[PDB]
Amino acid sequence: DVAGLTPCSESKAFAKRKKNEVKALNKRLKNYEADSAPALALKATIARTEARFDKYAKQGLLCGTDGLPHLIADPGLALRYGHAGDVFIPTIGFIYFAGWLGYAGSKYLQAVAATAKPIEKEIIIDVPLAWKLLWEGFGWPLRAFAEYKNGSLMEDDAKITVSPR
Amino acid sequence: KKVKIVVDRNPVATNFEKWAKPGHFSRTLSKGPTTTTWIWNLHADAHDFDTQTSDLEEISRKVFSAHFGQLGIIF
Amino acid sequence: MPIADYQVFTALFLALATGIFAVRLGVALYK
Amino acid sequence: VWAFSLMFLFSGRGYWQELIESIVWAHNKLKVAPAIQPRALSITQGRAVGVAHYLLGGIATTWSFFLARILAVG
Amino acid sequence: SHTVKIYDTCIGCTQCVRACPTDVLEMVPWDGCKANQIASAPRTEDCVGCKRCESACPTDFLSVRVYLGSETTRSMGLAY
Amino acid sequence: KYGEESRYFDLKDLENTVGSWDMYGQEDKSRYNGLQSEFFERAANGLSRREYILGLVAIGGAGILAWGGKGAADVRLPTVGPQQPAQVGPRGRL
Amino acid sequence: PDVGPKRGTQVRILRPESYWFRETGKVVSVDQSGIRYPVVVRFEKVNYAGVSTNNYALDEVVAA
Amino acid sequence: AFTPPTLQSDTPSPIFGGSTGGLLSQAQVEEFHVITWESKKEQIFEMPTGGAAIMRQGPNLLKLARKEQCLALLTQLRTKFKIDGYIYRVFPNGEVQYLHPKDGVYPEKVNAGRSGDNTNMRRIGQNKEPVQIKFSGKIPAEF
Amino acid sequence: MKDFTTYLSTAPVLTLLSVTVVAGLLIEINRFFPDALIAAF
Amino acid sequence: MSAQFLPSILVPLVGLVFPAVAMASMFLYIEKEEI
Ligand code: CLA
Ligand code: CLA
Ligand code: CLA
Ligand code: CLA
Ligand SMILES: CC1=C(/C=C/C(C)=C/C=C/C(C)=C/C=C/C=C(C)/C=C/C=C(C)/C=C/C2=C(C)C(=O)CCC2(C)C)C(C)(C)CCC1
Ligand SMILES: CC1=C(C/C=C(\C)CCC[C@H](C)CCC[C@H](C)CCCC(C)C)C(=O)c2ccccc2C1=O
Ligand code: SF4
Repeated sequence: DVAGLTPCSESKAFAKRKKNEVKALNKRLKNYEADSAPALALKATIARTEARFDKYAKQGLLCGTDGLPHLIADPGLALRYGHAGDVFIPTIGFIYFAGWLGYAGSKYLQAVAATAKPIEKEIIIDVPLAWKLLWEGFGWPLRAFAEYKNGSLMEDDAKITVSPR
Repeated sequence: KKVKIVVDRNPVATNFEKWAKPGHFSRTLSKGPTTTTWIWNLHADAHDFDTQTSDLEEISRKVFSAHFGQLGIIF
Repeated sequence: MPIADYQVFTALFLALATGIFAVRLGVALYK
Repeated sequence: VWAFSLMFLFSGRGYWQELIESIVWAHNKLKVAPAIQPRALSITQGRAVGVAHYLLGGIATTWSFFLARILAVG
Repeated sequence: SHTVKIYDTCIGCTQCVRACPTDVLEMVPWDGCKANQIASAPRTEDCVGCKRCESACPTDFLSVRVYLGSETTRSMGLAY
Repeated sequence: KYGEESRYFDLKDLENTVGSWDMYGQEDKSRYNGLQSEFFERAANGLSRREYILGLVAIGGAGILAWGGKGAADVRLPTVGPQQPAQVGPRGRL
Repeated sequence: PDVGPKRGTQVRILRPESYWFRETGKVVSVDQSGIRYPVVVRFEKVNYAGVSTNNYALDEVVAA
Repeated sequence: AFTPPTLQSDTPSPIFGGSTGGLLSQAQVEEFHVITWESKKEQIFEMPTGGAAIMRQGPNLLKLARKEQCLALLTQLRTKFKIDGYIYRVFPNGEVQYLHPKDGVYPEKVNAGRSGDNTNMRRIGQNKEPVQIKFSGKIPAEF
Repeated sequence: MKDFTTYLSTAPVLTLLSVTVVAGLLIEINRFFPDALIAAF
Repeated sequence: MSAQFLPSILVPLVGLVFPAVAMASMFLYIEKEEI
């Protein structure tokens, strides 16, 4: 109970929603024979729905007035109440992966900028170099922090074009 | 005069060397993409055979083979 | 108790007077 | 998509070019400037993109409406 | 009645004069550039404002600057 | 014009070369018969001045306002007729 | 004596109104006749008009 | 010195069938331009008003609504036919003003003896700020 | 096959193959790990 | 509502009479040549 929300393990409307979904899928079932391919497909869909609802009740999600999971996007409020996987852990995951992709692209730009024809290397991508830099970009946070402390990550303003005010 | 089949034996070689270089068909697309406008113009003038060659024969041959490719896509 | 005819007519005359004031201000602004 | 067309149909190239200049400054500050210079879409490019998105959005809206209505009732 | 001005960055390539469709610009002798010629605009009353001269100027930034101003029957390009 | 051959410009006859023509306007004194011309010029005598033809528009606008004063109701028109009960509304209103 | 930067050197543009303001350019030729903008500077980066060379004066160009 | 050529009014016109893009009401009460050129053979050219016309051997005379149409015809004669021409400004009162090849040679070639007006001796960025010319009826570039 | 591999290294071929492999990886992730609302470890 | 006749006169006045007179007056004034 972090903001007037109840856990979906004990909230009644979550179970009501699960029952309604399973009942609708059973209403879909009650038209085919037991061993037909549509019957197997609907049975798989039912199993997936029950597994999803049981997993959501297991993971400790919060449900509001009705049975819909709510996520917490405050560190501390999610850390001490055990919901860091709602926003905080995916925040760290996205920051890592986006930094990996962006650092790989950046290093490709600075690697092909000092070649004979940097114009050609951006439509005709050197695949081994791109693969190597994509691998090297997995250590993007340490490399980026090192280049920031070295001062080689940013460019001086006196070497950057601006408009004449 | 006299309707008959006339063709040219082996006009264009079959290889992948022009696949490596985009914008080969038009002279204005040469010397690389200095801007992204080059990238847009490359697709803009891909089928504009009048801007690629001045010969009606080459334009007609390109149109015929493009028709064959479209028929293959439809099939 | 709704207002009378004389009140409406007096209000309309005073609006005519302030319209004269308005056109005087407009002429002064144009000059 | 139809309302996305309204960006290209109503605006003009100079605004987007100047905004791209500011973004290019941001890229220059972090040494991530592409060698292929990013330019705003040309005026004919902008008109073509706008009309393509407009017709795509309108036709697909009508297609989804027609098919859903005629497959739900009939 | 469009203000057309020429500036000293002109290199005398005569492209602005060739681009003009109403004969506004012409080349006059000059000593500030290698080509020994600069552009001039003696007939700005015939200028429509098409800015074809600006599209032909290779100098960065351009030397033939057109300022759209008062509109007449010739600046508006009317045939009626 | 001096267009006896293919010469469609002439400074001494610049009237015809420019394109100023009558197209269909022709000069003729004879058109309307007798007495009726005097009748119509007497009907439209002093009204030809700009101020009096303005005053005709003034009395026309006076007629426009006279319709609203007494004339709209003479042709019934629903905006000045009576009313028949009323409606309450969504909730307890009026 | 020759005036301006030497031919083929690396120069920075100080004209704040130019496209390549405070950028990298190479001197192609410097005219000694008395041109108002004798320094010819070529850039790898083209402008909106598509040109990659421009003429500049003396005080709006520093080397290196 | 150079003298302008006189507009020989009795000059033959190119063969043409009659267009809708020709002269209008502006010619009678403001102005209409005219172009004169010398052709070495009978050949077909394109009218600025639409359609094809045949200019004849020798002198050819064509009047047009605007100066831009006259220069379009002159530049297509100069490119596709290598034929020079003269353009005149004709007022309805009768006065004729010589126009495009004003000093004999074309404006893209120097003549040494022209007026170099509208040529500022400063750069683009050396104009005055608009606040320093505030309430004047002039743009910063014409100071 | 140098020219063929250069064509395969061209920007559209590489971006289509890259979005294809990324989309396929994400699709198989959702196939084996469906309905992952949160990063519950 | 007191004086019911007054809208019946004023509405045509500000809908026909005053607008027609104002439009005619402004059309005359915009092409007065020598004011
Ligand atoms: C890997 C290349 C790369 C990198 C490192 C950056 C980095 C940056 N961009 Mg940029 N951008 C890129 C490509 C890149 N961009 C491309 C291709 C486009 C055209 C669609 C843009 C359009 C763009 C705009 C309009 C803006 C930025 C902005 C920014 C800054 C804000 C952070 C951000 O992520 O914004 C968001 C970035 C995007 C929305 C574009 C991401 C597109 C993909 C994911 C990147 C390209 C991947 C590349 C091909 C990988 C190559 C791998 C290599 C081994 C070959 C940041 C420094 C913003 C800014 O100026 O901040 C101040 C801003 O306004 N970018
Ligand atoms: C038999 C049919 C046919 C053929 C052979 C041509 C052939 C040609 N056309 Mg044309 N045209 C056609 C029909 C046809 N057209 C129709 C039906 C229209 C009305 C829309 C047009 C309107 C048109 C215009 C306005 C222009 C041409 C032009 C051209 C020439 C160059 C084409 C080019 O390379 O540009 C590039 C082609 C492309 C970049 C293909 C992409 C075009 C759009 C984006 C595809 C639409 C998206 C598609 C529906 C997928 C949507 C789903 C999406 C979410 C993935 C070329 C000779 C151009 C020209 O200059 O003529 C000389 C010119 O500008 N056409
Ligand atoms: C539905 C209509 C619509 C939409 C979606 C947008 C969207 C946008 N406008 Mg815009 N605008 C509109 C109407 C619209 N406008 C109209 C009518 C006008 C008046 C002319 C303007 C005028 C205007 C101005 C002046 C500016 C913007 C700006 C922006 C961008 C703001 C950044 C942002 O919010 O990121 C959100 C990104 C999106 C909403 C794009 C959708 C995400 C896509 C679909 C993901 C791609 C997936 C897939 C690959 C799609 C391709 C499919 C294909 C390959 C088959 C954004 C892309 C500003 C800007 O450029 O920001 C820097 C800017 O300055 N707009
Ligand atoms: C700006 C305020 C304002 C507005 C928007 C209206 C609007 C309206 N009035 Mg009303 N009126 C107003 C002020 C206003 N009045 C005042 C202060 C009085 C007290 C004298 C009246 C007395 C009045 C009467 C007696 C009647 C109306 C009526 C009406 C309706 C039809 C117009 C008409 O025929 O009457 C003409 C209106 C007048 C002769 C006086 C209005 C003078 C206002 C203040 C002019 C303001 C102009 C504004 C500041 C600038 C706009 C530019 C303009 C000068 C071109 C109409 C909805 C009629 C009605 O009830 O319809 C059913 C009706 O008979 N009004
Ligand atoms: C005597 C009388 C009669 C006549 C009565 C009349 C005739 C009454 C008329 C009433 C009217 C019709 C009043 C109209 C008033 C108009 C007003 C109050 C408008 C004010 C506008 C304002 C304040 C703003 C003006 C603005 C400014 C500031 C500018 O400078 C320019 C822009 C603009 C917006 C215009 C009759 C014979 C019947 C019966 C006998 C008695
Ligand atoms: C937004 C906008 C721009 C800016 C548009 C730009 C910079 C183009 C953006 C394209 C980006 C770089 C690629 C995005 C790729 C998408 C993921 C998918 C695009 C679809 C392709 C596959 C065709 C203009 O240049 C413009 C010009 C004239 C009138 C209106 C406008 C206008 O509205
Ligand atoms: S195009 Fe520019 S540089 Fe060339 S002559 Fe004209 S003004 Fe001078």
